[PDB]
Amino acid sequence: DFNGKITLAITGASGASYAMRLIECLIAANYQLYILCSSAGRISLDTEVGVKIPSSPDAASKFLTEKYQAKDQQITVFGKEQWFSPVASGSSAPKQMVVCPCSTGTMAAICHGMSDNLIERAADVVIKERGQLILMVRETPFSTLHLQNMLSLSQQGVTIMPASPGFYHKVETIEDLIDFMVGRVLDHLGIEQDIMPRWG
Amino acid sequence: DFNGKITLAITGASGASYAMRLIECLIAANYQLYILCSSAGRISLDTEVGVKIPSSPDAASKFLTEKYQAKDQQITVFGKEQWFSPVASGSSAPKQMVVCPCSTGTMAAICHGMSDNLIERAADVVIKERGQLILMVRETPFSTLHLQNMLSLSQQGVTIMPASPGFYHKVETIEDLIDFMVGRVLDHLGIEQDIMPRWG
Amino acid sequence: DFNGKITLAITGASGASYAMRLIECLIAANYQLYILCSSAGRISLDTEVGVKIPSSPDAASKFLTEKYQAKDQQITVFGKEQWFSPVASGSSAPKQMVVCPCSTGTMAAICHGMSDNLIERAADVVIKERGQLILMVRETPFSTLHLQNMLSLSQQGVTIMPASPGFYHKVETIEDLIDFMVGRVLDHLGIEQDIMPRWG
Amino acid sequence: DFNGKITLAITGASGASYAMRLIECLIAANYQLYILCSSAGRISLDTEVGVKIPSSPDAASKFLTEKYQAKDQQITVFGKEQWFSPVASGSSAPKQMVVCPCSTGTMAAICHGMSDNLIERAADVVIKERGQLILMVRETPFSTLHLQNMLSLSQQGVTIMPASPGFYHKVETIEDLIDFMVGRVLDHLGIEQDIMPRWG
Amino acid sequence: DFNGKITLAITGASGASYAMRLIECLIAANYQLYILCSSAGRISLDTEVGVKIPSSPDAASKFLTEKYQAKDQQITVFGKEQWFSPVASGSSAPKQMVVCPCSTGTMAAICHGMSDNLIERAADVVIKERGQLILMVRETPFSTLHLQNMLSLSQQGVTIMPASPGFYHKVETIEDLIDFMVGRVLDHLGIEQDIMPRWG
Amino acid sequence: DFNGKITLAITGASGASYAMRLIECLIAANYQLYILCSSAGRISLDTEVGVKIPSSPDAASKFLTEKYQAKDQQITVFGKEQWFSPVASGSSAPKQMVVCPCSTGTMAAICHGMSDNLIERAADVVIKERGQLILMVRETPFSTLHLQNMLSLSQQGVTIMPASPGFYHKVETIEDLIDFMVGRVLDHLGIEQDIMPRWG
Amino acid sequence: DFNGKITLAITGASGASYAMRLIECLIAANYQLYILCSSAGRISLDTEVGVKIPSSPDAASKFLTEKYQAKDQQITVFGKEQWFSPVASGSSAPKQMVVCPCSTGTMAAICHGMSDNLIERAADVVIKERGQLILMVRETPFSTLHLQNMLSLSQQGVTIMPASPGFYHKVETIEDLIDFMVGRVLDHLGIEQDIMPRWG
Amino acid sequence: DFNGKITLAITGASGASYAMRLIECLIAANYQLYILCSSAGRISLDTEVGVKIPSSPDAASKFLTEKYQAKDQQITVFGKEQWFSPVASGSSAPKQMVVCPCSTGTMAAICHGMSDNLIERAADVVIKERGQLILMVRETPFSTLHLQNMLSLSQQGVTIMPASPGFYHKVETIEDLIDFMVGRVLDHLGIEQDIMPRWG
Amino acid sequence: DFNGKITLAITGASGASYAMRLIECLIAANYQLYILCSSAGRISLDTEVGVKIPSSPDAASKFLTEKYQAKDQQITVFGKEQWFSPVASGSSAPKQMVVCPCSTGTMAAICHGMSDNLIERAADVVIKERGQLILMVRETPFSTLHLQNMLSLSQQGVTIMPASPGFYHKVETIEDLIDFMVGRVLDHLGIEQDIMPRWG
Amino acid sequence: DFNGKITLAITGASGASYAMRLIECLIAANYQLYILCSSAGRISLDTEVGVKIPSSPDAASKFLTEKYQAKDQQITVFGKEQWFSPVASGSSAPKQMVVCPCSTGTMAAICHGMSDNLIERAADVVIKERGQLILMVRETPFSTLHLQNMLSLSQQGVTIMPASPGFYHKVETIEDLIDFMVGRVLDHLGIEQDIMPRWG
Repeated sequence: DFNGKITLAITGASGASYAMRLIECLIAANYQLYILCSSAGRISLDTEVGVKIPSSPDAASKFLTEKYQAKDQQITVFGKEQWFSPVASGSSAPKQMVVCPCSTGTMAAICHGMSDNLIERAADVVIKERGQLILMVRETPFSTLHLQNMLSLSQQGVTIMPASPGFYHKVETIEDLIDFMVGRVLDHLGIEQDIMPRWG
Repeated sequence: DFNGKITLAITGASGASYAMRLIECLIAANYQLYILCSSAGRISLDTEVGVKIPSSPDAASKFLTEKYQAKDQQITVFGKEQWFSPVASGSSAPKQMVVCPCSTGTMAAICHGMSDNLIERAADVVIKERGQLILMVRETPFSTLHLQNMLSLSQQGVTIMPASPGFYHKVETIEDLIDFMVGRVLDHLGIEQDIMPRWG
Repeated sequence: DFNGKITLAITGASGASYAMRLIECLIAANYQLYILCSSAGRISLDTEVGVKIPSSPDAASKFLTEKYQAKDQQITVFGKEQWFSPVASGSSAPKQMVVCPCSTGTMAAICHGMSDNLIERAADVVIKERGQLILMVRETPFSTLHLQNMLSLSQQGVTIMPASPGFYHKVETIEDLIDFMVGRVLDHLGIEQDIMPRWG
Repeated sequence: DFNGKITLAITGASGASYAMRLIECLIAANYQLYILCSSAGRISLDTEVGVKIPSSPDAASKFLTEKYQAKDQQITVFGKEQWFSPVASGSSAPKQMVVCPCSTGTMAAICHGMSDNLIERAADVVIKERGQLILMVRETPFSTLHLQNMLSLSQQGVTIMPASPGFYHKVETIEDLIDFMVGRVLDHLGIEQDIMPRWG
Repeated sequence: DFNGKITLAITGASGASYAMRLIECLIAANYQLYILCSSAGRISLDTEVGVKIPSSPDAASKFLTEKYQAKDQQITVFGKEQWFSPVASGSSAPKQMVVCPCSTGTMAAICHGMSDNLIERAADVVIKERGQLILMVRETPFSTLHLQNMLSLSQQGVTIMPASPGFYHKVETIEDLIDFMVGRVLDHLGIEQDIMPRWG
Repeated sequence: DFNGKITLAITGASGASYAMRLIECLIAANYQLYILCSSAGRISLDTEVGVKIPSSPDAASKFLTEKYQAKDQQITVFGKEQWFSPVASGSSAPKQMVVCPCSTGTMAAICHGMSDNLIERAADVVIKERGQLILMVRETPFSTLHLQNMLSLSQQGVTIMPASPGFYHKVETIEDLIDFMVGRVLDHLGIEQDIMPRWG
Repeated sequence: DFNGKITLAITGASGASYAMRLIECLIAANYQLYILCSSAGRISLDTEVGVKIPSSPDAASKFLTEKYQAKDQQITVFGKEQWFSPVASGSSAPKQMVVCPCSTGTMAAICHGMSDNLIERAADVVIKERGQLILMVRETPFSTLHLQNMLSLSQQGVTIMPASPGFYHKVETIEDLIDFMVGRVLDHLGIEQDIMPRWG
Repeated sequence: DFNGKITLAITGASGASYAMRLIECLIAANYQLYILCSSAGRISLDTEVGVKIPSSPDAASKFLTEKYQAKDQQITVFGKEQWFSPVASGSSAPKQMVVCPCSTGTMAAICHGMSDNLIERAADVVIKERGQLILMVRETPFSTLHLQNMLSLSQQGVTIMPASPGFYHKVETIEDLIDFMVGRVLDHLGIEQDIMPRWG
Repeated sequence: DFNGKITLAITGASGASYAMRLIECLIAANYQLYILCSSAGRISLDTEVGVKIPSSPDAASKFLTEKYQAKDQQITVFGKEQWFSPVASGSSAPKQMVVCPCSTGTMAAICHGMSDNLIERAADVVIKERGQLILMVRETPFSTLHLQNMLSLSQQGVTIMPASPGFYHKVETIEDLIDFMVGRVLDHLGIEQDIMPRWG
Repeated sequence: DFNGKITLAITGASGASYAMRLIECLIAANYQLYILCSSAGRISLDTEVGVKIPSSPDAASKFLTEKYQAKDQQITVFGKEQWFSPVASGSSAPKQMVVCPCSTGTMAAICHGMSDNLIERAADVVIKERGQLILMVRETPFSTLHLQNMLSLSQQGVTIMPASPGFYHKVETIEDLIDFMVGRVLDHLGIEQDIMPRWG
């Protein structure tokens, strides 16, 4: 008895911390998560935050389940070519999906409809079902070609959310900046920011 | 005998720290600066970082000169409607200009050619002279209309550089993230990153 | 314990009566209102309907509160440059906003992302959050440039609702025509037309 | 010896009163009128204002002639498929045509060149002769597709005049609002507003 | 008993002399003028040609009336926010308007429909009434964004007339070059060049 | 040992004086010039400024060499169909070319890639090599079709520089206006304005 | 044993003679014809050339069969709403269709995919099967909207063939002008012009 | 004392008879004509109708003057490169110009702004002055590229009038078909069809 | 009794050898050729391969006939302004045309519909008849404007075939590279590569 | 102490010889090279020119170093998924990159921002840093879709340089044709052609 199901995709764009905080807040918000991680996403998590997700999808699910202390079936990891997954079909796919962080190469593939891996096929499905797809892009600067990619998607209802946190405080901390972006994701997903737990 | 002249514009987009670090690095790089600050830019600097720029352009120049310990004529502040300034003419305007941070409302005015204040007129001049204009946008998400604004400018040679720093370290610090963006500005300006001084 | 929060903006386009009836119906529907009025909006209200809104935002809130007999905190007026207001941030801004009536100059500024006053910044925020923005345009004829403005916004999900009431009765009255437009606003906002009170 | 010839088309868009006042003012201005009324236009006139135009074009001409007390040949009604009419040819068609009110379905047909009835063929002719076609649209809101229709026509020189009267008075009356729109039609047609007669 | 009414707007684009000669020729042609001058327009007139227009609209009207020796009511100056002026309404606005000279920032505002001052609202009105608006642009070079602005307006029937006089003589004089542009304005307005008086 | 090589093209657009002053300043700046003159360019030079360029390219080179007192090989004129010239090849063509003045017919041919004479082929070459092409257009008004031509070229990196000099002085002289445009050309070419010699 | 099957549609555009000569030449070329005639097409044939096609499709087939002396099954007329006809299906429809003459209203319907009668559905079918559709337009002038219609179709492979015969002779005759257009149709259909029989 | 001045251009598109009838009707209507004929136009007139226009512009003027019995100065022929002609300047050029007939190659040059001969420069001038240019195109079929050419011009206010006469009679004659097109030209020029003289 | 008729055009783009090999293979394939050569095409043939085509079209036909040993009427050369040629009419023009090699200036003229010489008129004819036009472009790099030219033509069915031979062998020879391109032309023309004769 | 750093990418498009000559000339010009080779690039080098690059990046660097006799660190090969390479970051990536030869599939991926291998990520980086990317395309013909790809990139500043060498000599050799293209690459890179060594 979860409050919703969300697809979470993690790519390699140097914003692993955002992804990890997102998952924590979504677990606390009592949502069911289907988690997809690219090759580069996995390696980013290790390098940036020391989280070593097993490549085996079963052992990966168990791993995140214990990390975050999640409920039975609350977290399921699917593999990069596991095309039988619920996220690959209009029928069983969550109506909300976040790509956090999102590389411009993945964003481009999504823009053009390439569907060369599970992340890209899941996004394609959310778009054809007129669901809610949030791409938390992490790249700078933005070339002309990537703005044309972004513009396309945006016109088609996808939320382009660059990881560009504001500095709203007098002494800013890395936790404020991560939460700035994560609370705005939750805001877009319709989930209350009051459920976000303490960092300490 | 400075190495170059650059126009620096500061708007209110919650990224004051980036602007302050930029100025420091540009002073250290031995460039001449012409500094423009919007109303909201001034108030942002006070709130976010406790820098209280006098509104008087003369007293403002002196103020930043002492703050950063700059050379005679190294820093000159111009006022929001001082249309006689060197930045308002093709003849005397620096060929490089950075807007750091850049609100989307200022970016929109620049995109459409509005020139309603000195920041917008200076940008307009850099664009017609086919100079180098770098807009360090700080906003999220990016609406469709603002991506169309960004795309226009980008197609016209303006560098759209969202303030989206990468997390390249194992324990990230607010100084790494500021420098991530500032070193990339300097990279685009053709200035060596080796001149950036210590934070302590 | 209100049923919702809505932003109401009033510009000068000669349709003050529509705005005044809207507010009445929204108060009766038990919504919380954040009210923005441009310079020309204020002067329009005086000329067209003899409503003299104090320019002071506090005294303006009190004034409308007594006029319409609203609940504590049910009506708050914000000032044209009060950038700290809840409507200027994605986090705290109502997800529904109506501009009633809407000048084409304000509509143009919104279309292009100009954000030169609080009305324009509030609209910009509703659009980037993919909220519901209803512009009740009052202008005729519609130039080519203003149709391109309207078309842009419409494509981006904004409801362009010209103040073009139908004549559905045998003896039409000015109250029928105002309500024609106001009931259609309420229809779009998802509020029941049965709550609209008697004119007498 | 009339001052001009104008084509007047009436569709069903709930603005019959505007059409009836227009005809009165044009008769008083001493113009020759060729009147076209769609099926829905006829039924609108009955419902909204109790004017029962005979479907027979001859008896319809006589009827309006007596209603408005017009001069011999001052008013001629043509039928929905009478393709031999002067309005269906470049040679004999008035150079000014007003569609009052104008449904969006008729406007769409005109935009796309469909010419499926006499109204649409007459408009097509005014457009190819680079005459003056005024469409007094009565619809709200304006969908995206209908703004693209409007924009096309406007770019091609057609005057899109939504029936969106302004409230310029202290106690507005239904007669002021009708005249607001009708005087603006006359303004566009180059006819003096001083000839508009009293309502009483 | 004047031959016509024209709106004349003067902006700051360094072409004050053209404006002053235009007014002289239009007075001599016996037209009624409504004159609008921006802030920068006023300061340009002082600097470039020593004409010090009082900012008070009444004293400004009187001033130009005596300067040029014009007939009662032949010249009326309106103020930058006097929104009750005849030029701000479709009903009473001249069907011909010249902006001489025209800054690109004003041209941009007109292109996008901004209407932030009386000049921009007057232009907006001429465009929606399908009048004749002549923009005598004075700027070089023309950026890409400003050509897109110009192209829009031109497509919408506005005459883009850069102040680019030809050198048609063997010894050219500053008076020949001013008249080159002014006679071409008069040519577009349908006024005879034979009425232009002697410079001496 | 010249400081650079530039291609200079002269067309018939009534701005011969600008061309003649340009050449003088470029000779003084110690650049090597390759000069192209159209049929109408030659006749313009005679009529407007009494410079009678021999049509023979050899005698034309000698002629300008003596006129301006240039160094051996400093000035070479090529003929309208001499397709073996260095300006007709990517390999040997200067990377900077100015068309001064530039007719709209030549500009159109350049925009569309027509290459029907040497001027048009030289421009085509500068554009494909991504060199610097400056078109000093002299025409007014600018039709819609010519703005589309200009816009194309501008988007493709060509500097559209209408001959629209500003009036920056209190008593303007024809020499100030010529230099206004010529100093701005030199500004774009990266050549110091301090080298421009006295007129007397 | 015919050489091919062609669909022939006749609309009302005042070019009945062309249609009648086409049919004659196609019968002589030994093609099988499926003939469609609109309401206005039928009336045009009577008025312009005294050919009174019965509205009954069976009696119409017999009628044309005797007129032109055609072979059993060589000519079959289908009715305006007979949706079971072979021309309404991809499977059984001729791959070549000519609309001769073609009204702009029919052309518009075809351009937009309206399929409101058999002519329009047959054309729609030829286009989706990537067959050969030839529209012999007869209209002048061509409005902007109708050129956009024509351009669309042309881009999509439809042959826009205005009935604009050339005057290639010294004494031109109405028969030369009809044949000019008909021989060019046959040229496009791949049928030899040598089979066209004598007029006398 | 003529009623107007018109520019008439004749190209080679096989419609010489139309041109010759036009001139006759315009002479009878008492207009002043400036006549331009291309190389191919001249040869077309000889071949198609036995009119041998001398290539010398003076002897050509005299020739047409006697042919049509025109008044002193009523007909003046200008030569293909006589750039001093009144039709080559905004100041002295007729505001109405007809190209009859018009080749698609000339139309293309006009569309793109090429101005390679006097016909093309005259058209360019009418377009920049926002005059009335009527192109009586004679070509079939219309390729895609030529419809894009036509569409451009049409959007820019040029009347594309293919030589596609209707068959409005029971026995059509070559004179009816020529007049069909010529009366429609006169209709567009605002000249009464009653002045067209007898053929016999 | 030839197998087909093809139009071959040779321009100056430094690829004369390709043209000469093409002709040889087409003669061997037993096709009838109509050969067009521009001014620059002729000079290219002399310089690059020592083939001196007489400018006289009759002597040129005879010359190529003997060179290649062709059959009576197998090769006919037409002159650059011989407008009576079969290639200038829809009726008699080959349905296949190759421009080998093709300059970008000729390609541009074809793209825009200029038809200023016989090559350009022949191409225009193949395009309007929806024939097969193959442009073997020889230019590098490809500017933006020339890619827009190429893209247009390609979209309109023209085969853009840059002369970019592949290196498919271990020791490549100039004959392999010529044939690479020529066999691909023949492939597109539907002619068997087995008929290509030995080089020796 | 090299003169510059360049990224060289080799794909499979049958132009291996060009790549090998490029490397030689760049080594001789004393530039530092970072070399990327696709799977198909490697196999092309073996087949076409017998160069067997080891797939191991270290052994590949050593191999090319000895082949060309390069200086320590002068040549470094990176592997197809080695994402830590200097070419994958804005900070350390050469500002000049050549893809020689370039397949259309790689070009398409670059156009759309796909970044699926190191070549595509390196190009993406040069484009976002507004560096110099030269694509030496080798393909014929160019489909419509690939011209749209090329056009995009070109508009965004990428140099599309088809491998289309000119035949500038009397007896052409395969070495002349390779150098034609390689000298033009060096020309674009700003490197002197005088440093290119002898083939023998």
